[PDB]
Amino acid sequence: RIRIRLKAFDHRLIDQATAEIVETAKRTGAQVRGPIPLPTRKERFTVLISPHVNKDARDQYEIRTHLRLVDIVEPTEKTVDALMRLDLAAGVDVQISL
Amino acid sequence: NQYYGTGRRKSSAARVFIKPGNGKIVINQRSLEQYFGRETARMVVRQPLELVDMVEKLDLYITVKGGGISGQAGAIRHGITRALMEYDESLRSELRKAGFVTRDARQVERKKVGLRKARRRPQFSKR
Amino acid sequence: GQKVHPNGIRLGIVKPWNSTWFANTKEFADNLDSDFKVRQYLTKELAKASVSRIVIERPAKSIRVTIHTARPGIVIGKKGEDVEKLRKVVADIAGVPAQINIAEVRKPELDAKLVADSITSQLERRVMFRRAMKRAVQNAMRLGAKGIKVEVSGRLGGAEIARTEWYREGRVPLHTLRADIDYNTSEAHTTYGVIGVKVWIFKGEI
Amino acid sequence: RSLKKGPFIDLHLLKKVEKAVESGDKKPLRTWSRRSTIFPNMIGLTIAVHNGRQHVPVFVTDEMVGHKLGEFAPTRTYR
Amino acid sequence: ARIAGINIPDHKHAVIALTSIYGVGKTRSKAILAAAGIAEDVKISELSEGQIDTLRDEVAKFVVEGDLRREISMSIKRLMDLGCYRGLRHRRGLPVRGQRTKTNARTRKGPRKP
Amino acid sequence: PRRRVIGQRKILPDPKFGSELLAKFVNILMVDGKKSTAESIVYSALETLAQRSGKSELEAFEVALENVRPTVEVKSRRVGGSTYQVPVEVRPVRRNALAMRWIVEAARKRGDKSMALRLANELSDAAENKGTAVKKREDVHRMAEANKAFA
Amino acid sequence: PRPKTLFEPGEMVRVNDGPFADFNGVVEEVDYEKSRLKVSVSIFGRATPVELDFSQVEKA
Amino acid sequence: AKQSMKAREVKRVALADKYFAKRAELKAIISDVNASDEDRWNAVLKLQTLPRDSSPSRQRNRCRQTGRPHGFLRKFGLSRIKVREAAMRGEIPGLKKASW
RNA sequence: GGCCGGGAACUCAAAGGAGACUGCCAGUGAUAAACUGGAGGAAGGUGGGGAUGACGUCAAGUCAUCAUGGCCCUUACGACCAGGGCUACACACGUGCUACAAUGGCGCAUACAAAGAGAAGCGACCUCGCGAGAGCAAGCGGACCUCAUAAAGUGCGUCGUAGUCCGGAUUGGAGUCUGCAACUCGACUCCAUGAAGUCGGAAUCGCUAGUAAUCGUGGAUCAGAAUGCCACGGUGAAUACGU
Repeated sequence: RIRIRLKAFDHRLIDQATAEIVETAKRTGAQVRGPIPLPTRKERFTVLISPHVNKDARDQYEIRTHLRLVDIVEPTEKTVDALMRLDLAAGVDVQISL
Repeated sequence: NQYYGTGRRKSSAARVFIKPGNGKIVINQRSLEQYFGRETARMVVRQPLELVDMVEKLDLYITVKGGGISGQAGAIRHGITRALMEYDESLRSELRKAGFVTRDARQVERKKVGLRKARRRPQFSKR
Repeated sequence: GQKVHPNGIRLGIVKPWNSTWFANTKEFADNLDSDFKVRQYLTKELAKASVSRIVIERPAKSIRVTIHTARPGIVIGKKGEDVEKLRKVVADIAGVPAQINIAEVRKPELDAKLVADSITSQLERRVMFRRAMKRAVQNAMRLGAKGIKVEVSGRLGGAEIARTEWYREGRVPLHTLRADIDYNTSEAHTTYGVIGVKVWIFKGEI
Repeated sequence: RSLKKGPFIDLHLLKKVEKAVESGDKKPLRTWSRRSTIFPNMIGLTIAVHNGRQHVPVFVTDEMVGHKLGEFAPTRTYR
Repeated sequence: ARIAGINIPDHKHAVIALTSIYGVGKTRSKAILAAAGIAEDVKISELSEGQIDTLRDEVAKFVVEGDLRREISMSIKRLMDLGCYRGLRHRRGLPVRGQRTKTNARTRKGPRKP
Repeated sequence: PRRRVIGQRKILPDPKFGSELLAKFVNILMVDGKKSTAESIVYSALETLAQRSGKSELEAFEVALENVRPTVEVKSRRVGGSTYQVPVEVRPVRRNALAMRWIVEAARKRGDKSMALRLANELSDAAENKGTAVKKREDVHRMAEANKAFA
Repeated sequence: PRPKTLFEPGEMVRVNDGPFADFNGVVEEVDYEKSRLKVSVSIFGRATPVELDFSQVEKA
Repeated sequence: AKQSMKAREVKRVALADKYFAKRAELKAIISDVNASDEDRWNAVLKLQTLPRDSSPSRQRNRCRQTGRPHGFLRKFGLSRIKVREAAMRGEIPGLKKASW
């Protein structure tokens, strides 16, 4: 019932983030349902590049988005205790919905 | 008996499952004559099965969603060719010989910039 | 209209991004606002400090700036008191404690930015630009970097008409995204115009 | 075509009407806002209304209940 | 046979017997025969005189062909009596809208003969 | 083509019976990507002939096309300095698909009441070779026999 | 409904129970029906939106 | 484009967020479905004394550096070349060229 | 009501990789290169597509994204605010949207997508309004909530080639929503009207397969304002004899 949502862009940096928070919870609480992912999220935007003319130069960029949900099974007073002010992933948005 | 198949024709996802003995053609709780018994290509739900005998011997409870009408009508023959696995010794050889296991990726052609419907060029004369 | 950056097509797959932190669309603004104008004030003072890249990674309710120079002895100045002077002029601007990472390079002369402002640091007084480049180009060639194509722009030689030329030495990947090549650009505004510079220095591969 | 719950008049276009009933025909009045409407309490008003160059004299009828000054104070000049 | 004086149901459905009348269109033509209770797929061969006087009181409520001809002309004559923007803009032969009238305004400009 | 000589891909056959012959008429009679509506009125057009005659369905229509197979047409071949039309011996295999183009426009012209009927009498008169769709065929043969020069 | 129980949007609160004890934060969302306050704690910088009861946190 | 048009927005953001960012009942709800006496007409009479520049209809989402009116995007708050100005030098996280 | 258990089979969800290279077989050909058939496979020859635009030409465009040498204004060409104009009109072209009907206009019954947006905002039910939508109000800073009832299709019919029950411009009347403000100058819904035109000359534009074609929708902008545009999805060809 306790949810740990993690919100970022790339799967190449969140992949060490789902490893650090299931194993450090295992040493203290050992009560988790496993990481259940979310569909990858795409924000594509075509933009004009020529400074004053020519509505043909549209280059596609995208700010990509990814979400992964940990969902520990039991409200443990040891998992949250050891992993309160602790998150390896840098430049990340953690959502510890208790 | 209780064995699996898979068809994914044009963004349409299927869940195929084979049954022997009884004969009925049910397509996701829908009957044979009501849902598709007047729609065109009611044979494409049974297409490869002329050489075998199934109408009296095999019943199929088929569930396909998504995509389109013909895509759900195409996945049902694409899914059954991954679901002819019980007599696959007498089925896998012909279904490549009749090319029936193939996916036929006539995909969505993505919109290139400028190319109107991704291949269509705007009208440009000599001036 | 030519010459796309191999930088922007290769960020992340081989070379890390110049900013990495999450934000919502609503706090996309205030995170963005701090980044430009203090790097503006960073490039005002650490212009002579020989810096290579400034990646700013500011987590939710936090900010860290990874300054990548080669002479931090003039950045810390003496006893590191000037590092806090970078910190006191940024804390009351963004309103968040902005910690500063001056993570240096051991090798200054194998950097795309330093060779760019090298000619620009000596462009003010009229130099034969070829030998000025040639020196740095040869130095960067023999020091291990296997490829270089180096650019200058403006009105070279006190000229009036348009002039640009490049000096090819080694490998230049622009159709192979796997290999490792950087690029930067600065400018020289003086009593005769803007005399500009690009570079493409190749490091390696997988 | 805006709202049944209310039209709009400027407050300066408001008290020009209240001074009208008490005093009377002296001079053609002057305004700027062509987007203030006409209510039935302004009959016979000789308002000259700014087109953007000068002021164009307008007379009031009582069909003008949801109708603006600028139908009678135009701007576009053609030949 | 005799609706609004001269206008005739020409041998067709009773639903399109009413829409042929000037002054009545999409949902009033459905409203007339539904208030008459007669089905829409029926013909003038079935519609007899015993309902057409029941039709006459039903159409006695609104404005009719020659009658609607007057007030729309009366309104634009009042618009001419205003002599205003929309007063002038009719008789010039130019369309009165927020129309891109610079090229494609051919309703008031007419055919491209001279 | 220029050098990359390609054939033609396969023809999606009739669902009623596995005939590649019938489908090549279904594809051209279809317009605008709508095969589902166009096949039924094609199938109803099969039910215009199979009760008018009552003989077959694979032979009752083949006789309507085999009696109107143009043994030759015209095209422009370069042998000098201008425009000349040369009589070209069509393949049996090519007589078929270029005959149906004459017939599918016959469904367009001569509007009788409706598309099912607008195709109906036009496919009917083609079986006896006196139809107007047959008429535009041999006036090309009037042109084709007027220059029979090449052997 | 009183102070902590009457949690408002954006109102800062105080946590004194669980690992989030000794921490302050704001209640972005409130749930009187579920008797739960949606407040996040500034843990290692990133706000840690967690649900705390009125008695689990104090009005600040 | 011009420092004066960028001098408009600092005046625009100021007096609008004096009234029309926080005080919304006096400008929106007070002429909803109530009686058509002239007291809610008196409510919009007070709406004339305030600056009409302070309305949120004035809102021109501008480039924060150079102030370009057309060709805008709200997801960065920037002009249409500034999103490339961070795409090619990496000043925005996750902003990758869509290689699809 | 997959709604409540149960399950880890399975669709889907998302990661690190496995998978394709003319590897193998035969003819031909200079034992080479190499084309293309035979095989199995998910795919067969760069499997479909995108991204990457060499040296360079037009000394092609932009000083109005920004920078910047000279030049001039620097009691003005700089600055401020309240209206108009950019929305002007005999005529011409360009690129788009709509019909010129029956494979159709219309009414009822019923079928099936992927992509994505969302907080001084997006809006489930409920009450009424011909309708459009107003008031009231959950959920939801999001695979859970909403937007969002996708249409052509199909079935029963209904009408029979007429400027027509085709078509939608124009214009008058009455309003819905936005917002200081809808005259000049918004959009939409509805009431009323219903002109041109029944495949368009020389000439010329697109296209090698889910392409063509037709039907439907979301999004960026944004108080409001798309037939534009960038993306998605539905059904589904002809023909490349030859240079």
